[PDB]
Amino acid sequence: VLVQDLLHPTAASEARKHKLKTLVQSPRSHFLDVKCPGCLNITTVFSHAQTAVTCESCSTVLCTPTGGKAKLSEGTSFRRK
Amino acid sequence: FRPENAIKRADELISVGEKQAALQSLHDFITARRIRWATPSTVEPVVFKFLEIGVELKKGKLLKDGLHQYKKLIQGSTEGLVSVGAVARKFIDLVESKIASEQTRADELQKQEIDAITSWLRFTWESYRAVLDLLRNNALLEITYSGVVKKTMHFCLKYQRKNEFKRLAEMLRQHLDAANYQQSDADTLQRYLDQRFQQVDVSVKLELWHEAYRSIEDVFHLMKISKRAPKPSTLANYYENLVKVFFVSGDPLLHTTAWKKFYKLYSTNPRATEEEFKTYSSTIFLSAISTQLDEIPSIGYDPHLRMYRLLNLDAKPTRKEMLQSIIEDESIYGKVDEELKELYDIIEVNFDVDTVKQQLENLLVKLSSKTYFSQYIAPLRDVIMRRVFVAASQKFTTVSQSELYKLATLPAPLDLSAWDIEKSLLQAAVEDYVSITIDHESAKVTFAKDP
Amino acid sequence: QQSLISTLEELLTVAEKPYEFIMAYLTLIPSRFDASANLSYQPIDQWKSSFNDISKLLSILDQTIDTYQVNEFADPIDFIEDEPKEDSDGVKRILGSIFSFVERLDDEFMKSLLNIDPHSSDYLIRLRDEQSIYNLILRTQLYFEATLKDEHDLERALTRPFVKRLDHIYYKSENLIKIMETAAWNIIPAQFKSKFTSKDQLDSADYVDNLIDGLSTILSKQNNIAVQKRAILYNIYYTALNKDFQTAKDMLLTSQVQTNINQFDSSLQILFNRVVVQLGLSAFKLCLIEECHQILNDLLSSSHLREILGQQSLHRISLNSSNNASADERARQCLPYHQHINLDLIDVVFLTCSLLIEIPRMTAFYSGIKVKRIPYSPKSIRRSLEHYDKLSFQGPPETLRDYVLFAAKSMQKGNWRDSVKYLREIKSWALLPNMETVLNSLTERVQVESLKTYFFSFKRFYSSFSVAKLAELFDLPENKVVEVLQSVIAELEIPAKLNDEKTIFVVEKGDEITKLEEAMVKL
RNA sequence: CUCUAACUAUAAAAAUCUCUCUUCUC
RNA sequence: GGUGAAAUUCUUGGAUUUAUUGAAGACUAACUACUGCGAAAGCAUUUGCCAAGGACGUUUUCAUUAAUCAAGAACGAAAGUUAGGGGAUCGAAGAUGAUCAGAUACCGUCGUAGUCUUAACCAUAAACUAUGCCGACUAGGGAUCGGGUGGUGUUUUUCUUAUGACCCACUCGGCACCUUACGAGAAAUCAAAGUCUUUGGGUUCUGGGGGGAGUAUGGUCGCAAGGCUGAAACUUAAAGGAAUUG
Ligand SMILES: [Mg+2]
Ligand SMILES: [Mg+2]
Ligand SMILES: [Mg+2]
Ligand SMILES: [Mg+2]
Ligand SMILES: [Mg+2]
Ligand SMILES: [Mg+2]
Ligand SMILES: [Mg+2]
Ligand SMILES: [Mg+2]
Ligand SMILES: [Mg+2]
Ligand SMILES: [Mg+2]
Ligand SMILES: [Mg+2]
Ligand SMILES: [Mg+2]
Ligand SMILES: [Mg+2]
Ligand SMILES: [Mg+2]
Ligand SMILES: [Mg+2]
Ligand SMILES: [Zn+2]
Repeated sequence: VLVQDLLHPTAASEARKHKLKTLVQSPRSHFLDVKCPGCLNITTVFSHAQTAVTCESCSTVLCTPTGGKAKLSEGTSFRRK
Repeated sequence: FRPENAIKRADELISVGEKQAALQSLHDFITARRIRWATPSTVEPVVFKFLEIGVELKKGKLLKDGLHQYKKLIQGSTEGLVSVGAVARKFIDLVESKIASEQTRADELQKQEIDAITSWLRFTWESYRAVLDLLRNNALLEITYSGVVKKTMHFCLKYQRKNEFKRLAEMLRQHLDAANYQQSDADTLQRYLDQRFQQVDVSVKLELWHEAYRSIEDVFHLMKISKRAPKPSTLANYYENLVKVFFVSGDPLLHTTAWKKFYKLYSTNPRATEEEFKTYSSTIFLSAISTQLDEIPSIGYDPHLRMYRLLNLDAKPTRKEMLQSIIEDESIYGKVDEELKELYDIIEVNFDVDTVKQQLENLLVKLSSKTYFSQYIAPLRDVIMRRVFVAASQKFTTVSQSELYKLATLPAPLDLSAWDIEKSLLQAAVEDYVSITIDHESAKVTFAKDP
Repeated sequence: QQSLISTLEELLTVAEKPYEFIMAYLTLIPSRFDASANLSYQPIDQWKSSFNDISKLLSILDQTIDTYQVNEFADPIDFIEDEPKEDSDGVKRILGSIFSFVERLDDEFMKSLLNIDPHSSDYLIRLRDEQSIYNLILRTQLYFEATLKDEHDLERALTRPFVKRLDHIYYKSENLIKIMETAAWNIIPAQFKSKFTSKDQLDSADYVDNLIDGLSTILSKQNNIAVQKRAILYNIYYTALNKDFQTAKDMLLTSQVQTNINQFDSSLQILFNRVVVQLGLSAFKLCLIEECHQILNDLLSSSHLREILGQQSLHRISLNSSNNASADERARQCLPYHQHINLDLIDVVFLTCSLLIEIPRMTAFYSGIKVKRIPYSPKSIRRSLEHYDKLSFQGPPETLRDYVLFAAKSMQKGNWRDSVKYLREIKSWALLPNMETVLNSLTERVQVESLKTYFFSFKRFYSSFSVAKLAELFDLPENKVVEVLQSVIAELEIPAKLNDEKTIFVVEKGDEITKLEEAMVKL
């Protein structure tokens, strides 16, 4: 300490800190393209989804409410994007 | 707690219906911390009940876990280690009795088929493997490994599986590596050696040729690395098995040397009969004659040099040197029957084909008068045939085929076809002793090597 | 869950109306499945009870056909609806249920059979229950073909039972498939609505192939392409099993389904693997050596034949990788024991192919001729021969590979009797549907390849050797010998005086040293 | 470079107090 | 019984104990901690219902809606006052038997109102962390509570995944803690009681030596107890704070 570069924190240190405390207030969340085990369609979901997201194709609720991220349904496949 | 109350509660759990509760309860008794403080030898029969319901159940890895914890509770002195070794030998005996029970169920099932045992065999074999892996790096266990080895060896005898031997051998190899990894018992090495002898004895007890030879090569490595010379009592049949291997495995000189060693081991045992000595000497002598000549330095590296690492020798002699060494010996040479010696003197020195074949007609049926000619015919027959080839090459070059066809035609117990004659000559030429020109316009053969 | 299941059974007993029965089952059967959804395999008696009350559901609907969902005047139900509230139509949002029950049963059954010992009697009784599963598949197909009327909706809701009719039929012979169909149609005394009218005649032989080809034809019309590739692979499966190999090769060339298969899930690749090895085996049945050589040069080029084909237990797969996530993945794609094709047969077929293609050519390579032999076939028999040449043991055979290598070494030496004796000793040939003719063709081809390798081996120490005597001692027609010799002389142009009026060679000219001397004299 | 076991068992009553307070500078 | 010792008091109508039961109201032991909730008072058997709240998560929504706040309001320990209900325990008053010079006090026994409730007054407490609230910054260390993060983590076990419980590295918020001064203080001490003579973040409310005295008087709320508001005449050189040595 006593000499840093607040412009250029270590990226490991940068993600180490909490959001809202970084250099730029960035979100930790992300968006996942999830496919149901039944239908091959792609449905986008917010990572910390609040409501019980349902695929409009079929009543195959993919993610259940939780304090943190919604829990998936054991059969779907998610892609980070 | 108390072993008797533990047996009572396991019995109660037998009664109500849940045997896994009996298994868990017996695990609780054996694996408790107080077994570390209390004397493990006094509390033996809880482990026995653990064994009984484990045989009733299908949980062999939990058996391993309970046994390993019961070792871990007593790791200072020998009393508790002998106690756990006894309970382990009892476990091996009881699961072998279970294997016999599965065998009789299989026999009844076969009779019903006329009128999955593999599951229980896999379970019991994995129990054997868990027992073996558990008992590594521990020193004072001595009779324990002997009992486990004997009953596991019975297990390998009863059923035929070749992959089980591979698994067992590689796991013993890793165990010896671990034993080297954690080096006051000088009987451990001999214990592994005796396990190997039992492996060989059973592997040759039933329809195997490579399993026993692999165990035998490991036995040779164990002798040479270690100090003590194995038991002559078991080494006799061990070299009998080793001879059983050398029938088509390759070099016949190793067969001759090993059969000489069997003769040497049979020279002092209480069961000694002199006509058996005559027959054994005759067998050795005919096998030695059957050995194929090797007088030419090969091209590059013949990969038949790794075999002589089985009979303590490295230098490469020829067949003539080996038979001269046999002549130099006493035990063999004073007991060979005289007719075989006569036929030998006919074969090598002054091998004139006409007189050799005539004396073969004289002495081959008499050579079959005693039950010894059936041992080695094919390589000896090929030797006499190659001898006909080489003598014909020496004698004359310009000649037609049919003269060779009838001058190479052999008596009843060593005879072959005409195409067999030609093919043998061809492959003796492939060895590149003397090249030949074989024309068929008038069916002529001419031996042409420019001197 | 168990108390809720018992409560729903109690309410079913208390219930009286068929619609109430169906709603209670719709609330109960998935509750039971969820109570048995975490397990690998379900209790046999409980799973059979679920099967039985699912069949009860289907039978009660058969008693209440098209009435519990009132007619097209109002396709959604009309009378009491406020209580369950889940009534929007009667087309697919409620009808799309029973096949889901059937397929959940089928998935649990497949996981169970992969998790059961194939050699046990419980596996066989589970196969006897699989018979009933297929009968339920047929009953559900009948009911669903009865329900939906519009051809688009009928196709979308009835191509899946066509896939099911494929999935549990394609492997067995036509006779047992006919027996299965007849038994299923007997188990249903009354219901009859089908696109294909099977009940009318069960006395012909070109009927199972016709039915499966009709299934594929009807399946090819819907939008889903992966299902269409699945159907064409099943057509290849059936044809290479029963019909012939020429038709399978022709429709393979017609469909060209090769480039869209790996981008998709692993089941498509698994079925491709099985059908390709099956067609290679069938081509070997019809005596197509080089053809199945070209065929099996895809799966056996790589070292692994366990994952790619999918034929395996779980202990033998739990040691290659040591993580839990793939222990449920490296084993989920496992294949039923009532579907397996012997790995021993595949291996011995490929090894025989290598023996028949390589050993004469490798002899010609060693003799000194280098004009044609460019390639190096991956994982051939030459590498096994070299590895055997690298070791200290040269004794009796141990496995199928050892027997094949010893047949190859007898092939190289100059005889053919030891190779055919080992092939007859090779006991991986007990599963050939055609025994006598393929064995005779293999014997004749062993003879001819031995004669060719003898032509290659000895032309230097010989100046003249017989040809008809070789034919008599090698059991080959003399004209066939001379035709093979002309083929060899075309392939290599060996310097040798060959004649038929003489049957005697004049060979002593020179293999390659004279040609190099000639080229050096040239310039 | 391996750890978390001991322990005791007392009380009654006793209030009050007259002065006299005085420097640090070498 | 009861005590330091004793007496009062109950007891052959058999007290004390020994068992079963049953009644009443009481409280919720041990779990119980430098741990949790709430604005503070305060809150501890179980279960259901009723509504509520903090913190955390949020690529959700509005866009200054914010802070403290005279005036006004709601809660507000215990005791107290009405009235009705209950009435065990324990105990102001009283009755007692001791101690002592006296003891109508402390110890000892009985015993009224209260102690518990149901609606209404009372609004005071050392209602204390004797530290007003909202902000930003500043030093090292650990655990702990609530949430959420990532583990090729461990046992779990239901074969295996799923949970749960743990281990690690976190992070946000909460009660706190330890070490230190390089800051303060007069010090005791404080991680705020620092960022204050190098004196300015926004804000309410209090004090000007001690007594007289929270007393006099007038209001004001209360039935009453009393609470809030609130002096002066006059009297003194101290009272007081922290530490040092005896
Ligand atoms: Mg006085
Ligand atoms: Mg009494
Ligand atoms: Mg409690
Ligand atoms: Mg708590
Ligand atoms: Mg106010
Ligand atoms: Mg009160
Ligand atoms: Mg008194
Ligand atoms: Mg009093
Ligand atoms: Mg009192
Ligand atoms: Mg009292
Ligand atoms: Mg006050
Ligand atoms: Mg004042
Ligand atoms: Mg005052
Ligand atoms: Mg007043
Ligand atoms: Mg003071
Ligand atoms: Zn879906």
